[PDB]
Amino acid sequence: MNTVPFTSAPIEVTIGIDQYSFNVKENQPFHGIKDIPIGHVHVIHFQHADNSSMRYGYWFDCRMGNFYIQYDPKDGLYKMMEERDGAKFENIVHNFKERQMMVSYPKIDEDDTWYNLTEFVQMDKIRKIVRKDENQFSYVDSSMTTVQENELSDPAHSLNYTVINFKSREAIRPGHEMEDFLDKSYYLNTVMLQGIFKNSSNYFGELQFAFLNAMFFGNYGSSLQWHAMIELICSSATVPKHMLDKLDEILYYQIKTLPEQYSDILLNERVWNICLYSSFQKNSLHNTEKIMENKYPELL
Amino acid sequence: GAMNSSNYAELFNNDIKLFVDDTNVYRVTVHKTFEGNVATKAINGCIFTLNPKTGHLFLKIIHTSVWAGQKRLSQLAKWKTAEEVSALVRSLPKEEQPKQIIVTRKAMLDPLEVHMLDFPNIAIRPTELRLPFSAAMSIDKLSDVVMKATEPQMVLFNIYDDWLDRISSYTAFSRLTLLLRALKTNEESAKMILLSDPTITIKSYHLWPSFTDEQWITIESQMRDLILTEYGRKYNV
Ligand SMILES: c1ccc(OCCNCc2ccco2)nc1
Repeated sequence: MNTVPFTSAPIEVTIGIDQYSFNVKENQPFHGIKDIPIGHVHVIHFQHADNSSMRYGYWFDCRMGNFYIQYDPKDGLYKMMEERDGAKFENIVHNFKERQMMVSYPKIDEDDTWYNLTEFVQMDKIRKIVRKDENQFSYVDSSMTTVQENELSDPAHSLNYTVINFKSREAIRPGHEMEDFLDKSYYLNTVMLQGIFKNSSNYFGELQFAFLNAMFFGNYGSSLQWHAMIELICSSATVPKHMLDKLDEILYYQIKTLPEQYSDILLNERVWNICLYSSFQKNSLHNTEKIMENKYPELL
Repeated sequence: GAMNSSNYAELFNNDIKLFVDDTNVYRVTVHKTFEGNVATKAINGCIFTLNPKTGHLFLKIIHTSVWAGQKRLSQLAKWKTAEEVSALVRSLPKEEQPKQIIVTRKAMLDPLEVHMLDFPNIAIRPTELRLPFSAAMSIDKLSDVVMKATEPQMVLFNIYDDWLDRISSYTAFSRLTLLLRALKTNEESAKMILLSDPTITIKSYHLWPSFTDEQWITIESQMRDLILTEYGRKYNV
């Protein structure tokens, strides 16, 4: 069980850790988050009380280093940093724990939600979507645009998701126009899975990361990517059976976790109705179709 | 973007453009079977691909053999159309290729755009105009070459005959769309109007009769009357 200490909390902020959140008051004696489960990536995220503009946060994995948060009054945000002195870090955390100045990661024993949302998400793949190679952790915020968004403006601050475009020469082979457009199996299995992602685990990892950035930061390009990666599978007549079964589980837990009051902006009516009711895979997502119908029947 | 009344003179500028109409590609007769069920029998069709500035019509005849053994023919017809427009553009010299293709039905957008992804500088556009190009098969010589075809064939026509020697392409297109709207609203009457007078003939190398300028004004007036009427007889007005 690892720890992310805070130097201090000088501005009033709502802090998120994975699917949990709590409020910290201005100059409240708060020194971080303890009992963080090892074995998963995590995200620690922030919404200032005075400017709800820009949710921002950091993806990290406690196995990769000792990380802490410190507010920067010049740039005006809580920054993640790596502490390279292991003994200094252990000593800081032990003092803050002794004084009970840390919130406990509040995981219920029965609860597999975070595992289920991050099953295929790996830090190494996050760091290739979010390029900042001098840090072991990755910053994301509400405003960051994707590489494909920039093709349609600072490249250093982009989300390098895999570009998917159904009306493109990568997605369509010469002479297979109608075939490849109406059945995207070629594009899914040969171009993306065999060629780009190498396996379905990496594809699912990017799909899950895109969803989580959409949900936690309201990142619009991430929402676009999530829906495109779903539509590409649903629009393929030929999909490995294990992929369909796993997709149904992935989406079930994403829909379960989505805040009810964000469904209007985070769910694309066209994609979901097409996937659940018109697509090749309309009969292959039983768990997802049942939670969607019981939770968001209005969308459909 | 979409083509409508606000940008109608764009059709007659010097940027090469083609209209594509697919309404006569997949044509059927519906009939009863011996067991009392219903079946379709396909008949020859055509793609209507027209340069509105020059009058050049690229009429690709769609022979019924292209449907043999195929499923979902109404959907295939749009993709077949797109693939036929795609070969036509590819055969044209670069300086003759269009800068825009305007489809008369929005369901042709995605098939044509997927077929021309390797031609990114050609704009594929819908239109809000209700153009009467379906009535092309009411032009006797066009219908004749389609129905006689025994194999796929491209036939080239100028749908304006020699009119551009005396009128502008705006006026020629307006005349064409009036003639076709008439033929579409009441084919018998429209055809009576066009041939009532035996002294006016259709040249062997033309589609329409050899009217003088004054006779065209008469004819055009008669077609307007036909259309306004039928619209009465239709709506009781
Ligand atoms: C008939 C004759 C030639 C031909 O060339 C292939 C061009 N098709 C466009 C495209 C999609 C993806 C790549 O290129 N297609 C049909």
